[PDB]
Amino acid sequence: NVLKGVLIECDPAMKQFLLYLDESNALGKKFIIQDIDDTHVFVIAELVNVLQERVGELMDQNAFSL
Amino acid sequence: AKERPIWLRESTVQG
Amino acid sequence: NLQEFLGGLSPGVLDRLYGHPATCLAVFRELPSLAKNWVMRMLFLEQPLPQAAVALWVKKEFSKAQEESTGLLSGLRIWHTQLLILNPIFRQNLRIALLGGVPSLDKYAEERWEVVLHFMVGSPSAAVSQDLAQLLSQAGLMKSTEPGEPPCITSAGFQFLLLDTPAQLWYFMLQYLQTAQSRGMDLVEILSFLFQLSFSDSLLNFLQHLREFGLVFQRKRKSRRYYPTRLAINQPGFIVVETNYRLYAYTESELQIALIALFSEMLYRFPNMVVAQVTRESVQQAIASGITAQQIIHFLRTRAHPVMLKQTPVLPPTITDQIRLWELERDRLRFTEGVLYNQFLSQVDFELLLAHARELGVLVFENSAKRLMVVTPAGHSDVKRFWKRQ
Amino acid sequence: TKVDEYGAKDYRLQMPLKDDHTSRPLWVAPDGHIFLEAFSPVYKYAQDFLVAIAEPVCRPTHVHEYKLTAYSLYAAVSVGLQTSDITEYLRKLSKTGVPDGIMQFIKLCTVSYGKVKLVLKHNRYFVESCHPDVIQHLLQDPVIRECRLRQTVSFEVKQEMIEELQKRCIHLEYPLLAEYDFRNDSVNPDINIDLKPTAVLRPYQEKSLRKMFGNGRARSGVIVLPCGAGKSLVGVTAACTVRKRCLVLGNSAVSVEQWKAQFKMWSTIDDSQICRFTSDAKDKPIGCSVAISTYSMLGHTTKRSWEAERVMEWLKTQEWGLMILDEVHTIPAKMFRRVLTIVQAHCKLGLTATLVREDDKIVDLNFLIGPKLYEANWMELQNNGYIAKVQCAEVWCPMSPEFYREYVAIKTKKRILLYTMNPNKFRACQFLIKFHERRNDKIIVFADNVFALKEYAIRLNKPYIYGPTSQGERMQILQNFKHNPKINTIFISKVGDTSFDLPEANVLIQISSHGGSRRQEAQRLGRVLRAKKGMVAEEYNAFFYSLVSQDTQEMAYSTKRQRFLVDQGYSFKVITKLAGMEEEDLAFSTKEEQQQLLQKVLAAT
DNA sequence: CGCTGTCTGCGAGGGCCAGCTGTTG
DNA sequence: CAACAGCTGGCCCTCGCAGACAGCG
Ligand SMILES: Nc1ncnc2c1ncn2[C@@H]1O[C@H](COP(=O)(O)OP(=O)(O)O)[C@@H](O)[C@H]1O
Ligand code: BEF
Ligand SMILES: [Mg+2]
Repeated sequence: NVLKGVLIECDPAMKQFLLYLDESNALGKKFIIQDIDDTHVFVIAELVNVLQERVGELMDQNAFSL
Repeated sequence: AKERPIWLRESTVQG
Repeated sequence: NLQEFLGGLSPGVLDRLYGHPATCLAVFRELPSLAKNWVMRMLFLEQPLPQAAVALWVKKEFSKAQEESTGLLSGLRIWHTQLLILNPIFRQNLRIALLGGVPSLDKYAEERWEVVLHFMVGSPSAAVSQDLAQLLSQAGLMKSTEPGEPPCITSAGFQFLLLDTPAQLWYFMLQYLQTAQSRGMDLVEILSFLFQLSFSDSLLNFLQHLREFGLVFQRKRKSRRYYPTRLAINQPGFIVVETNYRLYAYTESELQIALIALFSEMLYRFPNMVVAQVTRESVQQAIASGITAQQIIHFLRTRAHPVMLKQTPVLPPTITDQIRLWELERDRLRFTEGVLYNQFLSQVDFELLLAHARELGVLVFENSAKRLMVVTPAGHSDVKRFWKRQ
Repeated sequence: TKVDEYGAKDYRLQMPLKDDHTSRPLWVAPDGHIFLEAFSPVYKYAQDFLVAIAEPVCRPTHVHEYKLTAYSLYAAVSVGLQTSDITEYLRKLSKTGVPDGIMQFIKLCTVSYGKVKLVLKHNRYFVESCHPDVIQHLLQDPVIRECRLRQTVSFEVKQEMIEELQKRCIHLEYPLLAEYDFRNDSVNPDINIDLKPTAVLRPYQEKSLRKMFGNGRARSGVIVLPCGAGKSLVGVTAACTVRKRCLVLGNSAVSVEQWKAQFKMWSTIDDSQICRFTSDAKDKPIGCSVAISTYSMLGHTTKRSWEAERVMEWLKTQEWGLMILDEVHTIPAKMFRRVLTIVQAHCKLGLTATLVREDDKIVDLNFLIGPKLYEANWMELQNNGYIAKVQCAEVWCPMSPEFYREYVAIKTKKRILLYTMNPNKFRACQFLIKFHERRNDKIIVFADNVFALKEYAIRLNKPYIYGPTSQGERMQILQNFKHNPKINTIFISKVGDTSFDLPEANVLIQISSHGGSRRQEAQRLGRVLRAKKGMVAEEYNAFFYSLVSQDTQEMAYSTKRQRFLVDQGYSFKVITKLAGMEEEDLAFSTKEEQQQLLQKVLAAT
């Protein structure tokens, strides 16, 4: 099949967070259409911007404000 | 004479 | 660089530029070390010489210098193979050059350039000029979108701010020269003047622009004679960087404080000191605004207080390292648009399609184990057409 | 209070600029914050004056910062300074001048010292003062009258309400000067404690005592010195000066033993006089001139055993001229503060290294013991060679994908075990121990989670210490670690983060921690901060590693707990990856091992 | 059959983080 | 209505104390 979207490349640990979001449907939909590799993932282009801030929140949680 | 390891001696950041 | 700019020019404009002798001297000066000798050799010669002879005049050692200089001059089109005689105009014009044919200024240049930077940032007290505003906006480092409202700073505008004054000015002139042709100003006239400065209606407008940036100063109600400043031909630091993400800026100028406030939080203000903290919220904002981490380290590096200079590295490594990590943290997810192909029933043909995708240069990532690959949508039609052809 | 456009406190309309500002290295904002320059020619003189009046907030290697607080000033007058002397010198040092608000503020908190004094005599506490007017003003206060026992004028006050009296006295701007006149106190017999000539106190040690004994009388307060600076010697020297019965309150059974050894090493007091009062044993505390115990033993609230009760009865019915309180920062705890009232002491000397707490009760030490007499600068001592140079680091260990899958989803407080038991983190600890042992370095490993401590201890087959381990057994491990070459690495838990003297411990590693406890971090780094034999000032003799799990809550705590150390100039270099790990035969190299570990962690709950 | 050392529960406490009210613009 | 204090519950670990059980005479 032919699927058009956006490829996301990140560290392996970050990938599990993305899959967890897809399974938990925290975004309201299964943005992941097909996992590519432990290092790369394919997701729907429409929800990339909203997913972008979601990771930023994760970085925000694991970072201290001075 | 027991020099420091590489990671402590020089930056390990990719940049 | 200046030599870079000349190379990116047509032969027609170059020969026109090789006008009065001062230009030929100016272009001659930038010949690195070797070609300067070669220019003198084939200067009194009216008969072309073989290309082999030029090659064998440089010892095998340091041979790479022989080729690079030759390529540079071929780009400058100083000589032609003629089958290597110099340009008859350049030879003649150069021969004319070769026996043929203050403290107030620097302060003025620094201040007038500063007010332009003041205007760049949201400084209410800055020089206002409609021509200057559209110049920066059309220079690719600012955008208004509403003439009534003051313009903002583009992503490249913030980076331009951090660049050192020499490179900050040179980049501006380089953009100015390129847009001079588009607006209808002859590039040769302005470009020739810059060289002559290093030692008509078009110039009058150009001279006014140079006066505005503070490079030149008439001082006599815009007389024919002008007095170029130090910056026109072509400083101690004040920031103390601490291991706890604290910058103490020994600044009296509002511009530098505006610069440092770009990527740090201002805590206290003192006449010869300002306390700023490089919080990840600020730096992430600075990176988001468009700045690049290397510029932030460089901008703090160049304006380093003398006390930190003795220390090596002058910037404590953790601060430099930490800034980079703050930059790299934002781009953990590398978004890349593409089209995925799966259900590769034809396992043998999958490699053939893989090879075809590689040949076209469209493939970005591939997974042989899972028999899948991603191609950018630009090349999606090409691969789709290939699959349809079968 | 004017705020600039860049959220900056504009202080240009408040103060002017001095013409000769280049020589003057001091700034003084109306907020009280004082930014001193460390590269100025006159730094040495300014620092001693400034540290006394203002407690340092951050002291990087270039530009220090201090803050002015009523408690910070109250320490200045006690040592001997006066409002005229402080402000005049402050104005002399100021390169911008002292704003009117701060100038009056300094004056306000200097007309309160000496008005009221607290004197203990014959097992009775009295409120002494030479001015009847101030005493009368105190009597008007309700709680002050409530705690009353039920020319110079003194009214007796019940022991059980000393704390409330002291707290209100500060709130009434009349601090009680709990100053002990030991040299003019013949009622209490003089002990045979004497400083042997072999013991020479270092300049900071002597300077701290100079503030304590500025006058003939002995001052009671909190003396702060970096871990490993030698606070034991200063505490012993204080007893030698007092020459009275001394009570030393350690933190645990390990603390008292080291206190006992230090007294013998640094004093001529005979072994018979030295005694311990701990659950392990007691060296006849009934007969002893110097008593060593722990807050837990004295502060125990439940009914005491007969063996301990007999000693407790003697302790309450005694008069102590000097009560050394090791690890003062634990005093403001709800119950440990009671130990001050339970025991009767004239002068209370407090020794500690990390005068910080995650609550706001650290300020209570001002009246519970006294003003902060001294606070040495860590970098100053580090360059002088008195404390080993440490290259702190933070090894970033990426979280295992199988673990992170569970960590992100799980939120019922089970995360701590999950990212404490990170296989990637384990490998870094395993590799680091192997490499450093090959370099003849004495490794120490800490872990708040005993589960993690046990998991790592057996897997690496290294000794581990924590709660259940008997005092003798844990004492044995330290002696083996101190001397036995075979025992090159030890594992410790929250028990041994404080008071553990391991001079040869060059390397330290931390795989877990209790939240953002700056006190825990600075204390934990202290173990390896002791001066080394063949130490060189600028050679980074010791090292500290705080293993953390990337993209995890431990990152937030790792930054939080580094706040104190960076305030003292320590830079925590980040180690994204460790070279040579791949070519090492480390544990958890297969997903099956990591898969097995994750299930066990989940089972623990 | 007694005495001392080891080990295992009761009860309490320290330190820190997170929470549902109480309060203020 | 939105936003920030604020003391306590909870959790982790630690400690002293008491009780029972095992080794020794
Ligand atoms: N003046 C001194 N001369 C020699 N050794 C000293 C001196 N002061 C301290 N030491 C040593 O430094 C260490 C101090 O340990 P300790 O007193 O427990 O420190 P702290 O209480 O500051 O943590 C010990 O090894 C001690 O012998
Ligand atoms: F500061 Be120490 F370790 F008692
Ligand atoms: Mg100690």
